[PDB]
Amino acid sequence: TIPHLAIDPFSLDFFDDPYPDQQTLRDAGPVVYLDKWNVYGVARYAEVHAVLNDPTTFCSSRGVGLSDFKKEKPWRPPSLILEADPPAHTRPRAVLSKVLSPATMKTIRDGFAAAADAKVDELLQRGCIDAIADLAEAYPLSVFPDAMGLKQEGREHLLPYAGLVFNAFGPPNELRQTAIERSAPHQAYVNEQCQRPNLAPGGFGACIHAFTDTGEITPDEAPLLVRSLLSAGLDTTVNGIGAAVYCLARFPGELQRLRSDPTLARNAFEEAVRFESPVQTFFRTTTREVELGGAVIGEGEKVLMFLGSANRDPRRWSDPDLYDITRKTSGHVGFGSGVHMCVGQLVARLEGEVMLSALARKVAAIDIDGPVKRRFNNTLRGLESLPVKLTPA
Ligand code: HEM
Ligand SMILES: O=C(O)c1ccc(Oc2ccccc2)cc1
Ligand SMILES: [Cl-]
Repeated sequence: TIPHLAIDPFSLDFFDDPYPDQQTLRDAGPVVYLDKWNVYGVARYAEVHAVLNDPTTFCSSRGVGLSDFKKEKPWRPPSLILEADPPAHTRPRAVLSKVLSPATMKTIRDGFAAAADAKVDELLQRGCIDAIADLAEAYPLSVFPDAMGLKQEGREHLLPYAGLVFNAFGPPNELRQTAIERSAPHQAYVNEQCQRPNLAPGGFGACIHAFTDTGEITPDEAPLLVRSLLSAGLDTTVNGIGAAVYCLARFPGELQRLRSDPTLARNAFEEAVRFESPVQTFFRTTTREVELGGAVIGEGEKVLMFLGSANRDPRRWSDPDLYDITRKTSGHVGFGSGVHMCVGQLVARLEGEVMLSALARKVAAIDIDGPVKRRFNNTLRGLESLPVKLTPA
């Protein structure tokens, strides 16, 4: 009843060009079985959205990676929000929701926007830059660690730790084993900065500890929630911003439209998240026998969702393979959907908007002038290097 495919969604050939195999997965049926890893797969928008919005049947407490927390030990203490189900998820979710709230965005926007304009002005003085190292990575590093209230010492551990986290959502392949092997120094740094004394006042981390008074979280829960922001809020935005610049470099017509109306900056970034969703796949675990698209899935089974595929499903999107900054992107799953939908999505959109805004107002052309190198990760999609020439407006 369920088609069995040998496609390995965690192979380098899949990372290099996943779109053909993703059509193969979508067109094989609403639910496939991946013999490579003994997990169910759903690649269409309909089933991806259904799974995300049924948290009771497709839980997150048994891990959102391949590993089933009920069968193996998590490589680190489980996240109190990402790897938890309602009701345990509810109160930690509400705290991070308030820490990263609309009101909070107003306190940091000016500094985030100024930092983005300064970076673009700096990059235009150099002309030929690497849109990843010098922009996609440089800008988020200049605003997010400071917004967290982190000290200057040891920030080099942040990106290695984030890449570890997302590699660990994948199967026990080379990418995962190597990341966990080299991980000890990054865990020590991250865990230490999660302690209240090490977080500068007024920052995201200090605000998390400040919510230990309300009865929503206890003091011993705050460090892990700071750990959540250091795990989820840097590497994702880096790939998101890189994807946006990548799209603008490949679709010059859309850059010209963005220039003519910089107020499209926010939707241009949202479209980039749909087009090259930074998080390509993650898992749920069934808590019971469930019928999904005509297929019966047993209890305790891992279900792999193809978020990027769902964002290019022609059953849902018109011209899904076109980057369109005026597209109505509402409904894309680049940030997830349901109770776990990225609680830091307002920070991500703020960084992306103000950066694309700076580009829209200051840059006339973005031309690739060097070898493009991809960055391989079990669950993240992004570039290693994007050599571009920036022409001032
Ligand atoms: C382009 C940027 C980003 C993308 C594409 C992204 C993607 C996602 C996705 C798809 C989920 C859902 C995971 C699931 O349902 O299992 C998620 C959850 C989450 N994200 Fe993001 N994210 C981004 C930026 C950020 C930022 C900036 C932060 C913090 C500052 C953050 C923190 C979190 C947290 C804490 C969760 C867990 C929410 C929960 O489990 O209730 N993310 N993210
Ligand atoms: O440590 C945490 O709580 C945490 C939360 C969210 C993260 O981003 C993801 C993870 C899986 C799938 C999509 C986004 C990563 C870590
Ligand atoms: Cl850790």
